[PDB]
Amino acid sequence: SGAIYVGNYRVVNRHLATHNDWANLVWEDSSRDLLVSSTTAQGCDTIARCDCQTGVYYCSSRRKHYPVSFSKPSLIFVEASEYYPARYQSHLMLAVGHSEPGDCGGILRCQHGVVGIVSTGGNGLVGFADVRDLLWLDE
Ligand SMILES: COc1ccncc1CC(=O)N1C[C@@H](C(N)=O)C[C@@H]2CCCC[C@H]21
Ligand SMILES: [Zn+2]
Repeated sequence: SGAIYVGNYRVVNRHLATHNDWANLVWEDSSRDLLVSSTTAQGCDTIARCDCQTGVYYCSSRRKHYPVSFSKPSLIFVEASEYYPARYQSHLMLAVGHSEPGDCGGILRCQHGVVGIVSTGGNGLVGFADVRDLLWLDE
């Protein structure tokens, strides 16, 4: 679990969005596993606007932060699951690191701010849904 709170927006993994997120829907994209809902309170987070390929992410299954080198956002194949058919997930960044399904929502940060959230992984890999291209989150 986890979310980004920026301005009057809440960014979550689309597969973990609650009934309240869908009732306050701003935007969603199944191909990116992202959903953004509106909030009444002002958020605590800053979004990175950069091309960093290193950063640190929070891993709830280890209660620890880990440093990572990750690939640029791209289209990556993800197997079918209970929430999605087998498909290419877009705007995904991979790195070598530990992750389990419940780690989705952990934040990846660089020196500039929030880069994305954990969305996929397996076998010593961790994948992050990028949010740096969503310029409208800042306004
Ligand atoms: C952090 O996730 C890990 C990590 C390790 N092994 C597995 C996973 C879990 C994983 O990759 N997926 C794919 C995800 C997606 N973006 O399509 C969402 C799915 C929700 C239902 C369980 C399967 C999940
Ligand atoms: Zn950066």
